Amino acid sequence: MKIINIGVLAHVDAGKTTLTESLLYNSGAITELGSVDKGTTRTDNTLLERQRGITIQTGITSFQWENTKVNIIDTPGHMDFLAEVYRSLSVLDGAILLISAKDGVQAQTRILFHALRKMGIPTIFFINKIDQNGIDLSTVYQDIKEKLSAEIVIKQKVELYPNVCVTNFTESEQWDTVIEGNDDLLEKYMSGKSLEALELEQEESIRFQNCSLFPLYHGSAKSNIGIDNLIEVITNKFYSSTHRGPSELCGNVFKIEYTKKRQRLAYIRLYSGVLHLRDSVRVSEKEKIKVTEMYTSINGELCKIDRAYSGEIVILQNEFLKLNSVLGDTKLLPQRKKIENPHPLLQTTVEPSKPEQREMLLDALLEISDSDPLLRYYVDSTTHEIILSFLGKVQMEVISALLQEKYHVEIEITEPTVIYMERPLKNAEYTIHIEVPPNPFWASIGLSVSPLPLGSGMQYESSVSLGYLNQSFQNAVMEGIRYGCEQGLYGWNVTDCKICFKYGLYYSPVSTPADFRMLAPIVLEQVLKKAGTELLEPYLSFKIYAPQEYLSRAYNDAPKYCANIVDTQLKNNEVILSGEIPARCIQEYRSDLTFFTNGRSVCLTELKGYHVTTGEPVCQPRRPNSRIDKVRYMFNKIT
Amino acid sequence: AKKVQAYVKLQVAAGMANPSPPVGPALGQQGVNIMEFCKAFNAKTDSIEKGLPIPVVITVYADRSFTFVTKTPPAAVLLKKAAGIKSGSGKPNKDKVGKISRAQLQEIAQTKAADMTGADIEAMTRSIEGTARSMGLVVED
Amino acid sequence: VTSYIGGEGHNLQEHSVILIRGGRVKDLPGVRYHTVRGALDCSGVKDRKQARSKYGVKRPKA
Amino acid sequence: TEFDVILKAAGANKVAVIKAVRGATGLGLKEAKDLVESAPAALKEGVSKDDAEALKKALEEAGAEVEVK
Repeated sequence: MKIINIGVLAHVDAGKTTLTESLLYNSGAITELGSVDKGTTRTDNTLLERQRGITIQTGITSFQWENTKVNIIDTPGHMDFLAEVYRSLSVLDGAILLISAKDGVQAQTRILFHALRKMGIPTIFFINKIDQNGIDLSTVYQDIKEKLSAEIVIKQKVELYPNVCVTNFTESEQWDTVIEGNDDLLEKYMSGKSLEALELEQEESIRFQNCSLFPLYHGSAKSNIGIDNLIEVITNKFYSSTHRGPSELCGNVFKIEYTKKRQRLAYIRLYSGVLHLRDSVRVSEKEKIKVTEMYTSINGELCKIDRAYSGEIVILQNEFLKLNSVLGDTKLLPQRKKIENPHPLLQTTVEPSKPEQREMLLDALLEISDSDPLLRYYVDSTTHEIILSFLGKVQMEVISALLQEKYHVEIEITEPTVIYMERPLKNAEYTIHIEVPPNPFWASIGLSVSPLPLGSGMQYESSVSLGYLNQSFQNAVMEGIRYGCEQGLYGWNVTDCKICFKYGLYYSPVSTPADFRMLAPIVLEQVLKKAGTELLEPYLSFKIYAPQEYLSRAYNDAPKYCANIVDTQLKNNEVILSGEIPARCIQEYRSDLTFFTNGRSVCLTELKGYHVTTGEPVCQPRRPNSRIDKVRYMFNKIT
Repeated sequence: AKKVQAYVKLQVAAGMANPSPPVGPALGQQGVNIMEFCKAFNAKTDSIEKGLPIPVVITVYADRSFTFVTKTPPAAVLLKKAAGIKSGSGKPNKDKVGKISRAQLQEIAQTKAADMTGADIEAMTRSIEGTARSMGLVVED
Repeated sequence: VTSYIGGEGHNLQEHSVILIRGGRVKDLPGVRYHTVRGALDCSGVKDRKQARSKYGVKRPKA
Repeated sequence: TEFDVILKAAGANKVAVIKAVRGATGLGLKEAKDLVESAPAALKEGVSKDDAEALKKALEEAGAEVEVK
């Protein structure tokens, strides 16, 4: 009935997604333009995609061949925001990564190729750009064996030259080592003698289900040799569609984009059954939600359909649609996923332009959450500085390019909040006075902050004896001291607090529990002035993996990095070392592994250790504080 | 007798099982495991006194482990318990930090002779005693 | 309008679209309205019990 | 420590010999099968007797013959 969706793992800008556009011509026409060099249609979809030389997100197009459906989508391999391509693995169990012809498969694709093993679905390599000089017709293909780390072998191979043979092979005599692993095929090898290669295709069909080796492929699509006959193998090599219709219908959402003409359309594949048009269905919200409209995503143009087939995937409008929401409930599938292993890939500010027009840009930030699911943001800072969870360099250009088209706003930020945690330098005597020298409230206490070891945090104790300590009013002294830990004299947040309060004379007829709370904040800004200020910065550790041959080049980055050297151990050809550098400069460390690593760089860390301290000048971030009672009286204390 | 390959003579006190703040990555710079420098490093340390920094050959080979032959601790750290003061140089000729004598330092010299290369014990006496002159120590002849 | 924020604290910051109900606060000048806690992005006050229909707080699961 | 590891015959369990020879040099199953037709032939040369004794003793579990050298 149906057919599994084809892959599109064009890692390292392999342009294998552009080879998919050639597949639409092979499945054509009977009426189509046939594609063109550059951009170019090929289901480009959103504006400013092909103009950028690569799509901002993975697409999809309708297709068919061999009397079977053959949906596919590409590429998602650019950059940079590759986690989004990880959401497309749920769209189809198939794979068809295009290894590069230059030194074997690109190393950045090896990360997407190793991620395919976690999918548990089969995949196959393809000789993209075979009709080019310097191609590894016999040398670079061996590099796919060392990078595959298995025993996959091509079903055919040729060298050219104008010739592009493919069916002439392949793997005579020595080929068929994968059959040796089959419990049935290994018994036929014990019998000896020659046998038909179709006989070994049954045992290879069992191993293909386990995805034990990438199916063979060769020939660049530009040469128009083998780019069509190799596509026939995707029809037979691909796993059959799990047709049924027995009900009840079930599925799950896959991806969605806020098209300007949409304005919304959360497409999702049907895991089982089928949904009749204009009929209610179950959802994760626990309420009724009929699909008022739905259509298959044809490569040449959108097309409506009265009901999706079982196992099909097609866009459909809705009032709401949470990501990964059950169409049943519920889907029963399990797999591993990650956003390229990075909780926050170098957050950058993006404050919108204009004192008021920037605010409408904030709502477009909710529209970034309607796009790729690997995205987050929150205005934790008191200035409400933007802090997007998106990472990577070129991936930010799509988020910035989207602001120039989908919206009308833009911003430039990168330094972020300094994250200072200033601490007092030393303990000193202090007191709020007694009686009314004096200013409100008349209640006072003599704060006596003291130094503390770094990372100990704030502390306080009720030194005063009862009942002058106050069983209830004394607690405001601590709650009022906390108000003075929100910022030091330089505006840096309080750290290493140790205010052991002692003397606290007070008059009963006029004393109040807010009166002590108010004089308590002045004890913390006066006792902090005797501290002389002590700026400190976090220095969380940041482990990273680099190749040993480049590991000597990573020691040069050490002198530029503010971090000090740390223990590390090699791991075969891979290498790693335990660093520890400050967060103010840690965001620039990612740029260093993308260059000196040669693309092999990888790292990870997390905030820790409040202690730090560094020069110079002891700059502080204003301002603290405002919009509080009796704040103008703290200005009188300066003189 | 293969020449230079990867061997080095750097590790702190022998009683410090599995060091890391001192040596750390330097011993792990090759393919040798960090576990190799405590489970086997102490196999010869237990034979003699613990805590004495004794250099040892680390000729790494591709075959996982490596051959090694223990040597003799340096005379600099030897001039502590046997010299009383834990200090050394810094102020050599400017003032006398301490002094021993030839009757005792020569008596220790032949214990190190298994590693020293000398035609005669007297020739190896002043070459060791002359190292304490760099410390500002004045030997009592 | 400059409607007052009812309940104990709020998650609101800068923008955050919220529903607005009427009624003068009889205390702050210039204010004749109240914010509808528990509506839209305006989350309700934490750990409310009595009179929880106001501020939009839900009946506890325990 | 350079004894030969010649294999006089794959034995009644010739299929099991294809796994012990394949893991003996990383040779392919196709070449590991033509080598069974190349018998008698050395499986290794110059190898330590401690290693070849394991690959030979494994041949004893398959019922196959072996010839030390």
